[PDB]
Amino acid sequence: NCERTFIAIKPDGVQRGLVGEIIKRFEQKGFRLVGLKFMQASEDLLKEHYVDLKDRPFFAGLVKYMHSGPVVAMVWEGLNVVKTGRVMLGETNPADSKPGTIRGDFCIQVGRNIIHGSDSVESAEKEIGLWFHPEELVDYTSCAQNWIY
Amino acid sequence: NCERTFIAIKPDGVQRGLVGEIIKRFEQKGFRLVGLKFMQASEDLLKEHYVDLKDRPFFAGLVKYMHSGPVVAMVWEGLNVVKTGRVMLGETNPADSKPGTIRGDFCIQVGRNIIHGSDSVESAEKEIGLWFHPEELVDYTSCAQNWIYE
Amino acid sequence: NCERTFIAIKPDGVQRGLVGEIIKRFEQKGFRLVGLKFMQASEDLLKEHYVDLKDRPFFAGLVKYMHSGPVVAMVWEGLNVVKTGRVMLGETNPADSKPGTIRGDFCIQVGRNIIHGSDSVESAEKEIGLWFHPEELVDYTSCAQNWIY
Amino acid sequence: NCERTFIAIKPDGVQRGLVGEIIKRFEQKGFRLVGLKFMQASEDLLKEHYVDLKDRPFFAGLVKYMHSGPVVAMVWEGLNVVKTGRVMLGETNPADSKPGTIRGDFCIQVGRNIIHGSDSVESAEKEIGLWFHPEELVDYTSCAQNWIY
Amino acid sequence: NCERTFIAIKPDGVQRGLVGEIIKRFEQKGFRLVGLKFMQASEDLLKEHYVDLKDRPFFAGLVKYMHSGPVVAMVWEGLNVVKTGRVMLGETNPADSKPGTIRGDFCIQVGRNIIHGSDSVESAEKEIGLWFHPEELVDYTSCAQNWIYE
Amino acid sequence: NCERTFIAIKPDGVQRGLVGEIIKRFEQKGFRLVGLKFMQASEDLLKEHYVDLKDRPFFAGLVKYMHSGPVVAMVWEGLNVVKTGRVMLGETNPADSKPGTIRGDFCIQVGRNIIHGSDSVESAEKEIGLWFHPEELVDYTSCAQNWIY
Ligand SMILES: *S(=O)(=O)Oc1ccc(-c2c(-c3cccc(OC)c3)ncn2CC#C)cc1
Ligand SMILES: *S(=O)(=O)Oc1ccc(-c2c(-c3cccc(OC)c3)ncn2CC#C)cc1
Ligand SMILES: *S(=O)(=O)Oc1ccc(-c2c(-c3cccc(OC)c3)ncn2CC#C)cc1
Ligand SMILES: *S(=O)(=O)Oc1ccc(-c2c(-c3cccc(OC)c3)ncn2CC#C)cc1
Ligand SMILES: *S(=O)(=O)Oc1ccc(-c2c(-c3cccc(OC)c3)ncn2CC#C)cc1
Ligand SMILES: *S(=O)(=O)Oc1ccc(-c2c(-c3cccc(OC)c3)ncn2CC#C)cc1
Repeated sequence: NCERTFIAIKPDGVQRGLVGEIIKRFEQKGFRLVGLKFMQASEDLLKEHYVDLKDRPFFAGLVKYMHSGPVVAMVWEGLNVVKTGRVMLGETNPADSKPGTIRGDFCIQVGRNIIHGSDSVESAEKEIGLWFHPEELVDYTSCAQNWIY
Repeated sequence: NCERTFIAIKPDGVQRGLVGEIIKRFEQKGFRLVGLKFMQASEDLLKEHYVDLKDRPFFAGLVKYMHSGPVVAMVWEGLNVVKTGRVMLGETNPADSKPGTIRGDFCIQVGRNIIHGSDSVESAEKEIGLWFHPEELVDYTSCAQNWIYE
Repeated sequence: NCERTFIAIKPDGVQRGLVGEIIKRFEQKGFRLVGLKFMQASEDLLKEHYVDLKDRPFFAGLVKYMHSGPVVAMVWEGLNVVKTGRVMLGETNPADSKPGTIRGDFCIQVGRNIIHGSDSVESAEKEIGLWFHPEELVDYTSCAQNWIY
Repeated sequence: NCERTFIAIKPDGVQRGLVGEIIKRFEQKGFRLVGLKFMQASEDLLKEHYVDLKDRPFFAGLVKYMHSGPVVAMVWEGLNVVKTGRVMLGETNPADSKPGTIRGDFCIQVGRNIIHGSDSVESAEKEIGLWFHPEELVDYTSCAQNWIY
Repeated sequence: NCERTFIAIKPDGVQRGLVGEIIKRFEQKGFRLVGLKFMQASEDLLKEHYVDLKDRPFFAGLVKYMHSGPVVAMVWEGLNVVKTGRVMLGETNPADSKPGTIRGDFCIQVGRNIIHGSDSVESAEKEIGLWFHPEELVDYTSCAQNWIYE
Repeated sequence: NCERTFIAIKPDGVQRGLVGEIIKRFEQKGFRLVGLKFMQASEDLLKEHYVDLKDRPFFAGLVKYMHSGPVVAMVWEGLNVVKTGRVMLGETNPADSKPGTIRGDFCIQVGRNIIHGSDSVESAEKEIGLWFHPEELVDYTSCAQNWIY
């Protein structure tokens, strides 16, 4: 219920003008915006973030693509926000993503797939700690909370 | 082909500002608005409406939640409007609801799931009769009818 | 602040599928929905409602047009809802209506201008009393009230 | 990656005002508009286009429906545009079509299902050649190409 | 009600993905789509089209910009479609264009102002004749005509 | 045309779910997102920011309202972004704001007017320096730059 997930709008997402469109979907869904910042990620940050993919054939090109422009880093709160957030994003490969999902509606190739979401609560807490100082995560009550829960 | 279903935007749906957004989806889909009204439902109306759920652990809290604010009661007409309407709403639990559906796009918890739709033609006719007098259901021809149905 | 206006989506507005679109604009603006109903208006109701236009050349045709299909009658509440509501509708003649307004965005000819709004607080209270029984007007507090006022 | 599909907005789609709405979905997805034209299709064109359905009970009525008003014929380019285009359209019967898809969002009956897409690369090249002269298909580079691929 | 205007989405408009968005505004307004085509315009066509601006300092660069990519050429029909179309586009300089208008919502600099509309009925008929063969302009009745015009 | 302006989404704007909607308008207009962050502003920051309004009757209540929840602070770049940004916001009092503008579309009372924009280039550079460290302002080229200018 106070669960948190880390959502990152990739450089292609920013370049193609989907920041507002993506944020809008999390807002209208009911989730609470906890953190938000706009930054060019360093390669050391990206390598730690994508560490499970370290020895994959695409990993070099992934780190380059993600360093190439700025990203919108975000933190969203709510019941099953990690799982439901992943569903809203759609499948990691946009080829598999359904219409209605962010990737399904807005992108084509896996190498340029506009958005990242945390795969689990464990990954979420690691990625949140990695991308944000705790001082940057804002605590407040949504005025619509009693109508969402 | 002029089958009818009952749709009710719950109090959280009204409070969160989704009335127009929800109605828009039925309009752009092609279905015809037959009835529409804004009312605070009494507990006797809600208890009859949700009578199949009478002896469920949540039933007391459901009736309270639904009494707490006003609802937009509606009646929509068209081919398989009951079944297709249910699909557009998405799964009753928003956790299962797909993006693209009303619940999937706009709500999180099952207890605050913004909208009701009739589960069958049998339930639809019972719920329509329950929520509307027959005088309130307007009959007219959509100007786009020949481009929606053959 | 507890001021009310009467808004009515004309038959062409209902026929062309603008009910949700119109309602959405009042919702997102911040105004509170007080009353809403869907009815075929009788000629005696329409003649009383448009009584100031009784002896105009179009009046007969206006009353027929408004009787021809159903209308969505509404009541909205908020600070200067009558004046601001009129602004959102745009000029009565759509030829004069600005893009951004309901008539400006959605209709062309004055004879088929999709929506009515009350011109003043006086007209509003007369039109509300005329179209609604007092039992049909619902009283409640918006959860966003402290962020609107 | 330079694959093309043929997309036709049927007469009901044009009549109901979905041309912009449909085109918008292909644009925001990332696909490149290659060809676009507005024409009343002849019965010989329609009979050749729907030749695989020649001896079906609905075929006469299909050809009539498609001749009844104008259509927006289109050609779109991109990676798996034929397959993904089909997915975006949704199932041919709107009864089966999912919310989020064009047919799922915008139509009800199979006989009036607003849009056609090519079922395969083979059908696409036949349908493109059938509906367009090669001079009408415009070649250019999307400014967002490096962020789509 | 049978008046026609020539609307054209410039190359920047096509490149930035506003074709559907622009067309949508004319559709939802009530105007009838009469002609539509996607073409790279030749310099002789553009020079004839912008002939009143022939001896302006920007004219060379205008013709180049308009030749650089494809355009969506269109023809729309309805009551005061030329005047109202111009209003919907907004002021030619986007700096002056109001929010709600196409240029006001979607572009910044006058040199890249995404759309053209005919300034008058006279210009409209010249521009329509210039950009379209008469066989390409489709005639039909909108199913919503009786709800748009009396 | 490398002007920057400071735009801030007030607490009511965040609470009512307009962050994506507001950002979308700047994106689709053509302006480049330079900085973005989500923070609860301190009273010393707000008092310095609204220093020209220091001795106004509402100033105490303004500072309280702006401290009450978090804000989305932003920096946008482009030709006349300060002036055009102000136009897109609409008049400071929503009563005067036109439909089509952010305040005109989304809010009612001056005390809860959802968004701030810089009034001039001078104020913009002061407000940017005040709300952002220079390290937080990201520099990059829009892929659509040659089609915007
Ligand atoms: S995002 O969080 O989805 O980031 C991301 C991770 C992994 C992939 C990927 C790729 C791939 C292919 C071509 C080029 C790439 O980067 C330039 C990446 N292939 C498979 N996966 C999914 C996995 C695991 C893309 C994006
Ligand atoms: S709506 O028409 O879906 O109304 C509604 C009916 C049933 C449920 C429900 C619940 C549930 C859980 C927690 C709290 C509740 O109300 C306060 C209700 N659990 C399962 N269902 C679906 C069934 C059967 C919610 C809403
Ligand atoms: S609604 O409130 O817009 O109702 C309404 C009132 C008055 C007019 C109108 C007409 C006119 C012209 C042609 C046909 C008509 O009805 C069939 C009406 N001419 C001027 N006005 C504006 C005024 C006062 C239309 C609609
Ligand atoms: S479009 O490409 O969707 O065109 C189209 C092709 C086939 C069908 C169709 C029909 C059907 C039913 C009733 C009336 C019709 O036309 C007037 C067509 N039944 C099945 N299919 C799909 C197949 C195979 C509809 C539209
Ligand atoms: S379109 O119809 O908007 O075509 C068009 C005509 C005139 C202008 C224009 C310019 C200008 C400035 C810099 C560069 C240009 O083209 C590359 C054009 N300056 C004033 N106007 C408006 C007039 C008259 C732009 C576009
Ligand atoms: S923002 O930049 O829009 O901040 C802002 C500044 C000033 C006003 C304002 C007020 C006013 C009235 C009642 C309550 C207030 O704050 C709680 C503020 N009265 C006039 N202005 C216009 C100016 C400047 C509102 C918002």
